[PDB]
Amino acid sequence: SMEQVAMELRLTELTRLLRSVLDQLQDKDPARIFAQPVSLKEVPDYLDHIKHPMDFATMRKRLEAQGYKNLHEFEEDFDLIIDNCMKYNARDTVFYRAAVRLRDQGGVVLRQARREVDSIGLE
Ligand SMILES: CC(=O)N1CCN(c2ccccc2)CC1
Repeated sequence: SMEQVAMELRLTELTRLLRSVLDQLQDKDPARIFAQPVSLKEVPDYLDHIKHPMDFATMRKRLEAQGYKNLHEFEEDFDLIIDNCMKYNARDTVFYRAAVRLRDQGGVVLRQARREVDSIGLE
Protein backbone atom coordinates (compact mmCIF):
# COMPACT_ATOMS: atom_id res chain seq x y z
CA SER A 1 0.00 0.00 0.00
CA MET A 2 0.98 3.66 -0.26
CA GLU A 3 0.53 4.02 3.49
CA GLN A 4 3.05 1.27 4.20
CA VAL A 5 5.55 2.98 1.90
CA ALA A 6 4.91 6.31 3.66
CA MET A 7 5.56 4.65 7.03
CA GLU A 8 8.78 3.16 5.72
CA LEU A 9 9.91 6.57 4.47
CA ARG A 10 9.30 7.94 7.97
CA LEU A 11 11.24 5.08 9.55
CA THR A 12 14.07 5.54 7.03
CA GLU A 13 14.17 9.23 7.87
CA LEU A 14 14.16 8.43 11.59
CA THR A 15 17.06 6.06 10.95
CA ARG A 16 18.93 8.86 9.18
CA LEU A 17 18.35 11.17 12.15
CA LEU A 18 19.26 8.51 14.72
CA ARG A 19 22.46 7.75 12.80
CA SER A 20 23.42 11.42 13.11
CA VAL A 21 22.51 11.38 16.80
CA LEU A 22 24.54 8.20 17.33
CA ASP A 23 27.61 9.70 15.62
CA GLN A 24 27.40 12.78 17.82
CA LEU A 25 27.14 10.66 20.97
CA GLN A 26 30.06 8.44 20.06
CA ASP A 27 32.19 11.55 19.53
CA LYS A 28 31.71 12.20 23.27
CA ASP A 29 33.48 8.88 23.92
CA PRO A 30 36.92 9.70 22.52
CA ALA A 31 38.56 6.95 24.60
CA ARG A 32 36.26 4.43 22.85
CA ILE A 33 35.42 2.82 26.18
CA PHE A 34 31.86 2.18 24.99
CA ALA A 35 32.63 1.25 21.39
CA GLN A 36 32.33 -2.58 21.67
CA PRO A 37 30.62 -5.24 23.87
CA VAL A 38 32.40 -5.91 27.13
CA SER A 39 34.48 -9.03 26.43
CA LEU A 40 33.31 -12.12 28.27
CA LYS A 41 36.84 -13.44 27.81
CA GLU A 42 38.30 -10.41 29.58
CA VAL A 43 35.45 -10.11 32.11
CA PRO A 44 34.15 -13.67 32.60
CA ASP A 45 31.62 -12.79 35.34
CA TYR A 46 30.16 -9.74 33.55
CA LEU A 47 26.73 -11.31 32.95
CA ASP A 48 26.35 -12.14 36.65
CA HIS A 49 26.41 -8.39 37.23
CA ILE A 50 24.81 -6.86 34.15
CA LYS A 51 21.69 -8.48 32.69
CA HIS A 52 21.35 -6.36 29.54
CA PRO A 53 24.73 -5.43 28.07
CA MET A 54 24.91 -2.69 25.49
CA ASP A 55 27.51 -0.85 23.43
CA PHE A 56 27.77 1.44 20.40
CA ALA A 57 28.49 -1.34 17.87
CA THR A 58 25.45 -3.33 18.97
CA MET A 59 23.33 -0.14 18.66
CA ARG A 60 24.67 0.48 15.16
CA LYS A 61 23.70 -3.04 14.12
CA ARG A 62 20.13 -2.52 15.34
CA LEU A 63 20.06 0.94 13.75
CA GLU A 64 20.98 -0.26 10.26
CA ALA A 65 18.34 -2.96 10.45
CA GLN A 66 15.95 -0.05 11.14
CA GLY A 67 15.25 -1.62 14.52
CA TYR A 68 14.59 1.64 16.36
CA LYS A 69 10.91 2.57 15.86
CA ASN A 70 11.14 5.77 17.89
CA LEU A 71 13.68 7.91 19.78
CA HIS A 72 12.65 6.44 23.12
CA GLU A 73 13.88 2.97 22.07
CA PHE A 74 17.23 4.44 20.99
CA GLU A 75 17.57 6.42 24.23
CA GLU A 76 16.85 3.28 26.28
CA ASP A 77 19.86 1.56 24.69
CA PHE A 78 22.12 4.61 25.16
CA ASP A 79 21.07 4.75 28.81
CA LEU A 80 21.97 1.06 29.17
CA ILE A 81 25.52 1.79 28.04
CA ILE A 82 25.92 4.45 30.76
CA ASP A 83 23.98 2.80 33.52
CA ASN A 84 25.64 -0.61 33.14
CA CYS A 85 29.02 1.07 33.35
CA MET A 86 28.18 3.09 36.43
CA LYS A 87 27.08 -0.08 38.23
CA TYR A 88 29.88 -2.46 37.29
CA ASN A 89 32.63 0.07 37.84
CA ALA A 90 33.35 2.00 40.99
CA ARG A 91 33.01 5.75 41.22
CA ASP A 92 36.79 6.31 41.26
CA THR A 93 37.55 4.53 37.98
CA VAL A 94 38.32 5.90 34.54
CA PHE A 95 35.39 3.77 33.29
CA TYR A 96 32.79 5.27 35.63
CA ARG A 97 34.01 8.79 34.99
CA ALA A 98 33.88 8.22 31.22
CA ALA A 99 30.23 7.19 31.50
CA VAL A 100 29.42 10.32 33.54
CA ARG A 101 31.04 12.56 30.93
CA LEU A 102 29.25 10.75 28.07
CA ARG A 103 25.91 11.08 29.89
CA ASP A 104 26.32 14.82 30.55
CA GLN A 105 27.55 15.66 27.05
CA GLY A 106 25.11 13.30 25.37
CA GLY A 107 22.20 15.00 27.09
CA VAL A 108 22.69 18.09 24.94
CA VAL A 109 22.44 16.09 21.72
CA LEU A 110 19.43 14.08 22.87
CA ARG A 111 17.61 17.24 23.96
CA GLN A 112 17.67 18.68 20.45
CA ALA A 113 17.07 15.30 18.80
CA ARG A 114 13.79 15.02 20.70
CA ARG A 115 12.79 18.44 19.39
CA GLU A 116 13.72 17.44 15.81
CA VAL A 117 11.82 14.14 15.94
CA ASP A 118 8.80 15.98 17.34
CA SER A 119 9.09 18.82 14.83
CA ILE A 120 9.63 16.82 11.64
CA GLY A 121 7.05 14.36 12.99
CA LEU A 122 8.93 11.08 12.66
CA GLU A 123 6.65 9.10 14.99
C1 LIG B 1 32.51 -0.77 29.48
C2 LIG B 1 33.11 -1.30 30.76
O1 LIG B 1 32.40 -1.39 31.76
N1 LIG B 1 34.40 -1.67 30.79
C3 LIG B 1 35.24 -1.59 29.59
C4 LIG B 1 35.69 -3.00 29.27
N2 LIG B 1 36.27 -3.61 30.46
C5 LIG B 1 37.48 -4.31 30.37
C6 LIG B 1 38.01 -4.96 31.49
C7 LIG B 1 39.19 -5.66 31.39
C8 LIG B 1 39.85 -5.74 30.18
C9 LIG B 1 39.33 -5.11 29.07
C10 LIG B 1 38.15 -4.40 29.15
C11 LIG B 1 35.53 -3.56 31.73
C12 LIG B 1 35.05 -2.16 32.01
